[PDB]
Amino acid sequence: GIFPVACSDGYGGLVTTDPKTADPVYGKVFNPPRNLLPGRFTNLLDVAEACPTFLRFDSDVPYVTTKTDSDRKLVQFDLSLAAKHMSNTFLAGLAQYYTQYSGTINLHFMFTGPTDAKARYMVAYAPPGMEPPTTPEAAAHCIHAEWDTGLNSKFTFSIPYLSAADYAYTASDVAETTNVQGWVCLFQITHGKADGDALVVLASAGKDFDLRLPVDARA
Amino acid sequence: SGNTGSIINNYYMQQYQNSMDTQLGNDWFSKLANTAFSGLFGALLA
Amino acid sequence: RILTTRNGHTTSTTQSSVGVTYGYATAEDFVSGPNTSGLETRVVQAERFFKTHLFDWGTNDSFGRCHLLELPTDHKGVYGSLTDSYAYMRNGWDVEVTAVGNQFNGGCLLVAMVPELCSITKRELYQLTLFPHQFINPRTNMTAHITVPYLGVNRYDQYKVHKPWTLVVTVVAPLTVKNEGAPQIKVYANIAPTNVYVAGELPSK
Amino acid sequence: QTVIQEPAMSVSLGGTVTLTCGFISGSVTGTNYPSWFQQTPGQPPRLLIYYANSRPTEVPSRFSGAISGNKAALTITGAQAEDEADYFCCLYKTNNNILFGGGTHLTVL
Amino acid sequence: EEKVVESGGGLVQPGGSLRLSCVGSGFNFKNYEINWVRQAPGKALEWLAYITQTSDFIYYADSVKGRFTISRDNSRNTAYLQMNNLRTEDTARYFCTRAGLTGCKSRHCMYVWGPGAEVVVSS
Amino acid sequence: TTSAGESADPVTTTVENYGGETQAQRRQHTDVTFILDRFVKVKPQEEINVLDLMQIPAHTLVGALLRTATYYFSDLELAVKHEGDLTWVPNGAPEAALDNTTNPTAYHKEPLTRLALPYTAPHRVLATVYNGTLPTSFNYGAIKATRVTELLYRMKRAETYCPRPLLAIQPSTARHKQKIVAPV
Repeated sequence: GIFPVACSDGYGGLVTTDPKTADPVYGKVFNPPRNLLPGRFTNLLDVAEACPTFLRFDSDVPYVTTKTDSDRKLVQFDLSLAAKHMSNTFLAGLAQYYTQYSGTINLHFMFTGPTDAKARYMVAYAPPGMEPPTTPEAAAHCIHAEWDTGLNSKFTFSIPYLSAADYAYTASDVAETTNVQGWVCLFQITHGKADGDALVVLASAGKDFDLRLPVDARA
Repeated sequence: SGNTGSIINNYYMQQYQNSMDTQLGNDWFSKLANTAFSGLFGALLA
Repeated sequence: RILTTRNGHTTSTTQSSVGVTYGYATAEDFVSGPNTSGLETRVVQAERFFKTHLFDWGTNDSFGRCHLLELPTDHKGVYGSLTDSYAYMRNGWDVEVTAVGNQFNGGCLLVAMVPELCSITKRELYQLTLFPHQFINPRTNMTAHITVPYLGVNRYDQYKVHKPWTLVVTVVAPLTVKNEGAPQIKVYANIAPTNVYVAGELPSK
Repeated sequence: QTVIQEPAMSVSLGGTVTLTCGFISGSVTGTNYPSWFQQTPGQPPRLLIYYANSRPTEVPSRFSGAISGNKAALTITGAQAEDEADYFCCLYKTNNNILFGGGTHLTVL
Repeated sequence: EEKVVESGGGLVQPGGSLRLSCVGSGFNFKNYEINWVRQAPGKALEWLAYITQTSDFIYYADSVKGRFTISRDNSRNTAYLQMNNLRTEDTARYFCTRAGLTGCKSRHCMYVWGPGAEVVVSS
Repeated sequence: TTSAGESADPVTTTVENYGGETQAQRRQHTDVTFILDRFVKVKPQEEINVLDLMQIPAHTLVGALLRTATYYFSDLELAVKHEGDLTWVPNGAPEAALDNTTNPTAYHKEPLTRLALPYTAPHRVLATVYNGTLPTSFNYGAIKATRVTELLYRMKRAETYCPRPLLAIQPSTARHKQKIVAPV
């Protein structure tokens, strides 16, 4: 009369990250109300979009400094989320726990010089396949944006997702000497009396930024 | 509800399986992200 | 960009405002919880501005120079009287940090409202923008205005043994004076409690 | 060193005197944050002027600070008998280099 | 009354080490920056060391960089100046100064001064 | 796109600024409830283990992502390897109660013991940081056995508030290099 079952082999072992739920032992517990608590966030990428975070540059500062030299390259950093320049951003903190990403990454440049310190900057994205540009003249052939400093002190540029595959690795491999996602180059086209002024750079996620394949590889 | 992956209703009642939530008397950062300013500010540059 | 704020019978007008940053909420949640048994009362006499001196920003201050202020600080007024005469209290904050220098100065300050903060490292400062914040940039503004609600583990708390909020001012870019800038900028704070509720009146000293 | 002060100055009682503080090569500006201290023998120095023009509440109104002629200046007007002491000049020049003057000995006749 | 007192001085053979202790009373030691200066007998003041509120920024004069070490303990309301490899040039009266005043929240204030501790380095 | 920058108003731009097209987003793997719903190993004490979610090491995925929230709420799940009988006690109860088997006691199963414990704290939410060392009431209770060898936590119905900084490994080189899995 008993309904017969077959205890299959290889099934039923404890797997972490498995969709099943455990059996209760303690019922009829009511929690204190949590209705309309401030600060609720349900998706970490919503926080990544809403809150830009500073990049890191030489000598641990969140800004680049105006250069008067012939070399107008302010900074040149790999597009990887494992880059040293992005190692202090919320976006990299998320990306370290995921295997793959895909989407636009937004950079925000805020000018903090005096009101009489006008400057003109260019930001360019160099895709993989060639040495990164050393001069703004060569970088003018890439996807780039130029901007002045004026009443509006912040300018936002969207680094696009350009890859052969649909998703790109968040972590870099030891054998890959050159970055597989290219480089972001920030130049200074010109400046007025803006010697020693700071351009503060922040990073955030774009509309189509996605992280996938969670992984725990220490931190 | 994450990591559910089951189409069969739970054997135990929700009263025992989970602690019940009480109401009194929302997603803030989704609201921030959705109301973010996009597009150009003034005229067109290039 | 003229903005005038009015708390109680106190007013504060600024002509270089970049708007008000509401943090974590635009309104207040429920104040009549089951933990007070309906004995809470509102004290509108305490919703006033009080002035404190944060620090003095100079060319000496490099990046990472961080100053903290736990908001339920020493208040010589109605608010401090409530703290000393009531067991449980609840309020949000309306903070106006002013760094009045000159439009010929450079650099940048970040003013943030961090819940449950006692100390912060330099690396974490890079993500200080995760909190309700504004930038004070002398080329464009000299006042940061942030409004935050009550926010804690409990609906009411004992402010003698817990400080829910911390006002944080950090130097993002060093101050530059050059020739026509102000030699130093005295950073002050003008803070107003909002929606003050008290419960459990204490005996006299 | 590199900070020049007058080695000694004399002022009549109730008179006006100006102690001066310069660099050997350069101009003293507000970015140097000049400070003026007063010291009597066997006593720690006490602050008279900070930020080159500001004085504490307890310091009398006789002492005034200014930046004139590319040099920091401490003016004592209506000097009393208590103003005879060594006056020192603190100047800021980079984070790890805080300079002090030689010290001017002011005597009241 | 806001005051600071220095202790730990005396006569020490050159090449030795000793630690000055600064104890402050009448104020919240956590909220103020600490300077260590010294004055040679008959000479002018010389600034030696500077430490911030949470010991995050520390600066030394080039003459005593590496030789000296400044630290603080806010729970004990104390500051410490450990001097190593002392030379005969270091014989002076050492002052612990609290940088801070009503309307002066920077390091260029140097308002509160202690009586100073004498250090005599000779052989 | 130019804006004020001083305000915290989000300014997110897209590639259509220079002729591109924004693609679809698939963000189910960064959902708070989904990502925190997985077992994480914690260091077990010999006999008595107070169930505090801060016992999760900060370098693990679950620990780090939990520490990104100032306040959190969740039900708890345990996977425990133990000898003898495992007794669980809600918070606010004396440790002596861990010797009484009328409290929820799991008899030795064979490989492990999986339990679903509710949120028993007297607070509406628990905090990862407290500006009062957290208060002793920030716990899910305690468990006791003859010897606990393996202990795993799993947050259920996790809710998070007030995001906090989340730091990655800071490399000394141009970028952080790792030995990524690849066929040999």
